[PDB]
Amino acid sequence: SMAFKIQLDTLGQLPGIYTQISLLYPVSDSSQYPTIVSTFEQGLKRFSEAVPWVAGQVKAEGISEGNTGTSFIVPFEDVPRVVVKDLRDDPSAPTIEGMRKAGYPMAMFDENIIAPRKTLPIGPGTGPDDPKPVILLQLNFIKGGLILTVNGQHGAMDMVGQDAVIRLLSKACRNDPFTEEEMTAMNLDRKTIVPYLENYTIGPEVDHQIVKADVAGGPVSASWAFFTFSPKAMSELKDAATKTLFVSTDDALSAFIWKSASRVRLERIDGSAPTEFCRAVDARPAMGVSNNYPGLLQNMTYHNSTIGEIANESLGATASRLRSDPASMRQRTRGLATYLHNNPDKSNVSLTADADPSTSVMLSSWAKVGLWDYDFGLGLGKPETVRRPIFEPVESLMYFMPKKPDGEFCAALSLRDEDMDRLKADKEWTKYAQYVG
Repeated sequence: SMAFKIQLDTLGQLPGIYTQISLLYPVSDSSQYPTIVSTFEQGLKRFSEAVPWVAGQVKAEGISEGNTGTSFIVPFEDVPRVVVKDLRDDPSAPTIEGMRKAGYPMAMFDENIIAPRKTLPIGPGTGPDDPKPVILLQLNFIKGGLILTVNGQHGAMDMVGQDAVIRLLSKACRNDPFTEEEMTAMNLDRKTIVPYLENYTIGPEVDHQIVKADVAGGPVSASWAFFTFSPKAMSELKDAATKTLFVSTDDALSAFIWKSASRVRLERIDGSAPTEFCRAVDARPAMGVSNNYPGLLQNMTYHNSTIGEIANESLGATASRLRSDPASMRQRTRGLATYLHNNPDKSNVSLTADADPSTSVMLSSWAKVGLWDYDFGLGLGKPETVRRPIFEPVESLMYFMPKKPDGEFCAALSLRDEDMDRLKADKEWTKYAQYVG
């Protein structure tokens, strides 16, 4: 019977995480839950029947002397596992009115309560001896609602690929047809999807991506929070960035956050302190790969300055730095992939190798993913919110949520307490950013 051994993307071969994401739906009557679950399970069965590997697990082998191993997607169970957790009567769990009143804070999406597995390899069931399923799902019944949480194994998928998988799952559940293009994209070979450079040694393409003990990157009192930017805030931020330079929405918001973080950081470090902005970029367009490719095809761009310069320059000035193709993206990602491919030990490569947590910003925007459209044939409507679960603070790590269809953005920011406290009290920050927590 059906079997598979799909080598991870070379970019996914960093001995590294589950990416979690949660979708909240209102549920009018508890009479609905049995059909919610069975609709969901039928869709998962259909999807697994269509694309067997989504039900597999990631397994490393080839681990030897100075070889950090190679991971493959290999069989695990018949369908991907859904956990059904009933939290309607759990006094420590969120409720739909609590969510609504608090504006859907990250703290109400506690990974230990609403996720099937932690983000980080921490605690029980995160050993090497433990299976690493490609995908894990959880349906959380809450008072008046449903939280669906999807965990994706990060070596197997970046968020663009995860979005692609979730999207196909939703189609599956809602009896949509699959296109041939989707089935093709879902079955592209991964180990060759980035053409390698011939006779590569080491070049500017892997700047900022090789770990060195004497350079910080790759702990102290900190927290996570969401901040909301209303459609009005966003429109005005774009206006502010244009007046002082075109840049993209993403661009403007990223510059704003770098500046504000730098500004508050002036209070505890000197303006001469270097600062690096690290920005995730989907490499599929530059590679000529489908949006429906489910793997890990992503890089970062790196923008270097000082705390004082970023804080004090204009918004347009900072946004121009972030301006910051395809040629550069293709060349850099090929060099990165080739560098990894030429090295049996991949343990010294990181997309944030030199990003000092004290002064860096490490941003991954999920603003373009399509999660706000997925109903999974549940009869509940579209997600009332789309939020990343809270986990351990990771200083200077940041995400933009998928843009809400009314234009509201949400930034998930993790900062040391000193910085977080000052940001929340900062006049220029709070002009645009509403603390949610």
